[PDB]
Amino acid sequence: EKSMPFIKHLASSDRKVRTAALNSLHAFLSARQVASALTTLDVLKLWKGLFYALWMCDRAIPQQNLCNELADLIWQLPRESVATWLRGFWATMAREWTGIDVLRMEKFLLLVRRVLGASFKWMKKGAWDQSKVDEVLGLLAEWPFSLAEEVRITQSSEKGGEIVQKIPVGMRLHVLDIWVDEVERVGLLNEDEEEARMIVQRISDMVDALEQTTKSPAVRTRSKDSLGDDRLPANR
Amino acid sequence: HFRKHWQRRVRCHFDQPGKKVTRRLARRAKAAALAPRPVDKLRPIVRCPTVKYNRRTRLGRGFTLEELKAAGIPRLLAPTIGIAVDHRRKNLSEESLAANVQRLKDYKARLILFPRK
Amino acid sequence: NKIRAELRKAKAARHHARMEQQRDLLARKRQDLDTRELFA
Amino acid sequence: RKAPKSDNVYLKLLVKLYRFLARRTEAPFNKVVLRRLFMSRINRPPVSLSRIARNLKNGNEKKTVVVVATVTDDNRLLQVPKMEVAALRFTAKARARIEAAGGRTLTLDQLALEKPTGANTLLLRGPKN
Amino acid sequence: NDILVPETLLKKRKSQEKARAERAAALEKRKQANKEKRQVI
Amino acid sequence: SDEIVWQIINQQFCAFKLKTTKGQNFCRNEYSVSGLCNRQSCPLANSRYATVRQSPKGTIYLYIKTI
Amino acid sequence: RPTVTVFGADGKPTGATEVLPKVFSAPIRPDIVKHVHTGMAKNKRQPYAV
Amino acid sequence: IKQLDAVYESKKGFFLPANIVSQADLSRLINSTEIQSVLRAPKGEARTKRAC
RNA sequence: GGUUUUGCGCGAGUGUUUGGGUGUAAAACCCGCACGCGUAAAGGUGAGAGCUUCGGCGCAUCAUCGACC
Ligand SMILES: [Zn+2]
Repeated sequence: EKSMPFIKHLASSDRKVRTAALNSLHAFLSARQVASALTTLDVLKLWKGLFYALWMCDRAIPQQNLCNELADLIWQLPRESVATWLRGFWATMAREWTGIDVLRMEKFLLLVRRVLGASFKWMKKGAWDQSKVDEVLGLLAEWPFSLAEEVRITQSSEKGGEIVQKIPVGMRLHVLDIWVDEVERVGLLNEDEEEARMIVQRISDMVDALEQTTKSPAVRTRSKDSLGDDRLPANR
Repeated sequence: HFRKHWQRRVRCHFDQPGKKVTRRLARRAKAAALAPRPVDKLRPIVRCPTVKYNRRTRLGRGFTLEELKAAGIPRLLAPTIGIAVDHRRKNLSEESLAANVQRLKDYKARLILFPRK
Repeated sequence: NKIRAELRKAKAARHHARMEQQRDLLARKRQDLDTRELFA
Repeated sequence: RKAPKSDNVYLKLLVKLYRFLARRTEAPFNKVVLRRLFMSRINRPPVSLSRIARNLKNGNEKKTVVVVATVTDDNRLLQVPKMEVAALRFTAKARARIEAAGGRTLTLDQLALEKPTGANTLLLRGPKN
Repeated sequence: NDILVPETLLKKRKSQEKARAERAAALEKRKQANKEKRQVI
Repeated sequence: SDEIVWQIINQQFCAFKLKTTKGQNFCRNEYSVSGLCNRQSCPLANSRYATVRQSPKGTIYLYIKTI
Repeated sequence: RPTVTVFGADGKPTGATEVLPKVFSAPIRPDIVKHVHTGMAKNKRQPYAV
Repeated sequence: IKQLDAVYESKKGFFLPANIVSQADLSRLINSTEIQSVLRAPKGEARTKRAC
């Protein structure tokens, strides 16, 4: 199996140890032969240690630069393994959504916005790569804006196990409040581009599906207000 | 049930931690005398009498004469090498006999004997 | 004596019933991303 | 009432949670769970795995079964269905048998986090005396 | 180096903004109903 | 676990607690903004906290604690 | 927290870390501790009478 | 610290107890996006002005 | 030694402390076989808390008719 000796140091109580381990994870992702062979089990180890990297970081401006540095890691990876990396992020942050306390939730809510902000930035090359389009939005249909309450991880065989991760409701309500802010930031809401109106529409149809088919009252009111914002092309 | 003088005949047990120390010191005092030998003698495997406890099995008092002769241990040597001997018990079945001459054969394998003088 | 026989057999069957229940509880009790292994 | 009889700090923590949910929500579910948190042990009888299974025998599956009591295991039940149980306490055999069947185990604070109004829940009570 | 607003604080400010416009609208609805009631009594 | 820490300090025992018969309780912790044992001004129960203290050289410092 | 740092003889961090065991994540129950400690402190006592 | 996992596993008749509360930070339970999205509007303030 | 109620642990099981092991030694920590108590040796209809895709499900408990020993 792969040698990953820096995950231990990402949980250290010293910042220079944690900084060195974060610089060491740049080298692991840069090695294109290993990075093209990252598995779902492999990325789940990385984002767990990356979770405790942000869990340990102390002050506000350190928290923002780390959130941005964890955001600009999608560009480091090859194209063959970008999909499983984002799978690791949404699965790890599903596992520990409730377990974050009220004071450390601020920097992890920023991490979801920065990662989802990086995903819409990645899908830029019709001036938008359609192969990248089905990957980001398809993974937005699996964890945040889903119709099932569980996501199945890995495949059932004699060599594989079983991981079933519930999507928490709180993750749904956060992506609902930040998704318009992120597509504005990278520039989907330019009304001239016909391709851009297509991408805004298909996620807008996706959340509208979550509106009519959910059972949580919390999702129902929060998704309606996300549709009703004035910046959207339909409500303008 | 306090019709008689239960005040004059009540016994407490504050020596319970102290008697345990004495009992463990008696086992250490005994093992100082019998330094390479085990403290307790070997005892046979027997079946409990009644219908309630027929399925259970416990340690008896001593080995039968037929058990000792089948194992190859002479009778007059067995008390001097740590084997308890019961003359009252009889075998009465081959299952009681075979379980104990296996136990004595297993004792001899694990036994190391030192010459007299 | 046929009466005193079956009180004794009832108590024996009650005791054997308890001992079989003790074994069955033992049989029933017999039937990498972890934190203690990742940060080891 | 005015105060829980319990001395568990975590049971006082749940009462603080469900005093807020009873006050700031129209849902009658939060009012009855708060009243059952104030109750004593003889007024919170345990619920076996068999009793939960026979209230799921109709189309009540895919509902979060919620019980303000301790869920116990029933050896007379041979097969356990898949179910999401939310309760105060789970016994060790009951927790393992729920998880082995593919089900799930919740605490009451996780229940209020997931469904604060008690949507799509199924309240059960244990047998009295 | 600007230290942006906490994410949970942003949800308060949007909830507070909707509450203020609701209170202002309910105040004007209450004022006009009181003016009509003084004429009718 | 800040609520659990408050339940041990308030109900059971705190080494910094001074109890008077005048109706108010006092906090003997040197890192307390007000010397009172209420929830909002406990340096122990509050994982994030601030206080102001004076050095004997005359300098006033702002002490910030983060979780 | 996953790990705890191990400190050297001089007081400086050695560089090795140990995983915190699950017993540090156990519930903290002051009512349970008080009840046990009350009866525990009685167990050393030595009898007195007149 | 290495032995602490082992000594608490070797205790027969006992397992590490399950808490009745998973998240003991009550401020996270109450001041969450999921709880605060569903609440009724506040019926009053902390201090109530004397009417008459 | 009975009994009622509250708190607490565990839960169809529960109880280490007669005793053994160990110890910084009347403390604390550990448990091999027994033993005490206990458990074992699914129906309809109508009310009914709660939920709800507003169509309906229906806890506990009560009542009424059934089922089986
Ligand atoms: Zn205090």
